[PDB]
Amino acid sequence: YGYTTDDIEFYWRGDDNAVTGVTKIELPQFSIVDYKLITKKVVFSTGSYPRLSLSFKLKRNIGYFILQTYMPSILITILSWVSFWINYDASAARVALGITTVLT
Amino acid sequence: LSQVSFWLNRESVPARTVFGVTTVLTMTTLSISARNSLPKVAYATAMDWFIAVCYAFVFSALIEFATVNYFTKSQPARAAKIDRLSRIAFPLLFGIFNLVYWATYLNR
Amino acid sequence: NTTVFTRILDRLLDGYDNRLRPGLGERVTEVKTDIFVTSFGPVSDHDMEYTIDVFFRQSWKDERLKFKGPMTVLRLNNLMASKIWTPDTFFHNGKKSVAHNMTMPNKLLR
Amino acid sequence: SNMSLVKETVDRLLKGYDIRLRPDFGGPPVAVGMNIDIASIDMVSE
Ligand SMILES: *[C@@H]1O[C@H](CO)[C@@H](O[C@@H]2O[C@H](CO)[C@@H](O[C@@H]3O[C@H](CO)[C@@H](O)[C@H](O)[C@@H]3O)[C@H](O)[C@H]2NC(C)=O)[C@H](O)[C@H]1NC(C)=O
Ligand SMILES: *[C@@H]1O[C@H](CO)[C@@H](O[C@@H]2O[C@H](CO)[C@@H](O[C@@H]3O[C@H](CO)[C@@H](O)[C@H](O)[C@@H]3O)[C@H](O)[C@H]2NC(C)=O)[C@H](O)[C@H]1NC(C)=O
Repeated sequence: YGYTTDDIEFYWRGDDNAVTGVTKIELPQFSIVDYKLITKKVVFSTGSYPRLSLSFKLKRNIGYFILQTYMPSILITILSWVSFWINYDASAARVALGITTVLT
Repeated sequence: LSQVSFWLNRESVPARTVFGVTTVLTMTTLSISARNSLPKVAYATAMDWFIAVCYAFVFSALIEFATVNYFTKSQPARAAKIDRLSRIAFPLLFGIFNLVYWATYLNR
Repeated sequence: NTTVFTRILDRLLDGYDNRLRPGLGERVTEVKTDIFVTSFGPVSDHDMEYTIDVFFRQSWKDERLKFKGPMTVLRLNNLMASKIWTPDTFFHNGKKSVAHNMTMPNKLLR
Repeated sequence: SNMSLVKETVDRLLKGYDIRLRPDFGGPPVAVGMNIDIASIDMVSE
């Protein structure tokens, strides 16, 4: 915060083994794909300050959503398709189908 | 409730269809309601297997009323045979499924 | 060296009263402010509030802190700012503002 | 004793120590090497 780049210098110690414990992180939804360590010198109206950046790349797992939100909609569409095997004389059955499906 | 539909009159189209469509809507809203309890894990729990098997049974009873209604007025003998069969097949397979499931998940 | 600079600082704070604004008798203090919005936070529509993360800069003229040494600007620590007079700027409509203390007090004094 | 020797050393170190001034206050910048040992990433809220 206070010290410009002519008063302090930030650098990762090891430059690749600086950040440890990333391959042991177990997230319930995401999954760490990659991490990077960067070294910059940002410029504000009060000077140029050093900066380090630790960056992750989280890829979201799709099992939970396939389980929760894709399958119910897919099966509701399959149910809606049933309205075609019923004879076209049935006026209540088919309507029931299409309307319950829409609302759901 | 989805298995009672088999024993309803074979001519009552409007009743058996409401049975099917509801039992499915109920299973869906209950598969989202029960799912609303657990965190967002990326695997399938045991309750989710039970719910999937029940959802299968329901959609088989539905598909079976649909088959009967598509075979009636053409071969009513085949329709009567499959109805008189499903009425027994379904209960026994759901009983043995419950037995296997509780036995395999209460022993661990 | 660092003893010349310790002596400069101790000469600055020797005989300083932080309860008196600079130029208490014959002057009106002129605080030149400035803001740098690092991130415009999410506008909460329910509470009719909004969050904003700023670099609030102020700059006045204190004649009791004149020195003469090798350096021109003393980029001091944020703990010197509590021994001098600093304007008590408050936000007329702020609800719950926080000043960050990670890892040290996020302040500056030149 | 060793304990008294260490205490004397520490008292000598912290005596005449100016916290307002960084190391090398009138010279080159100081080099601060960083390490991070990430224990956990708790929640990623959308
Ligand atoms: C995640 O997002 C960040 C933010 O964009 C990415 O950081 C970027 O990483 C690339 C490659 O590491 C940097 O490129 C570098 O540019 C400098 C410019 O001089 C050059 O010297 C280097 O050799 C390299 O080409 C880029 O600057 C950097 N962006 C910022 C804003 O720092 C990151 O790569 C993304 N991925 C991960 C896994 O974090
Ligand atoms: C924000 O961070 C700063 C620095 O990390 C904290 O300053 C520290 O505050 C504590 C207590 O307020 C100080 O300890 C005190 O020391 C005196 C001796 O001078 C002692 O008599 C007291 O009983 C107490 O132990 C500590 O010295 C001080 N450190 C610095 C570097 O200023 C501050 O408390 C933090 N504020 C919040 C709200 O977290």
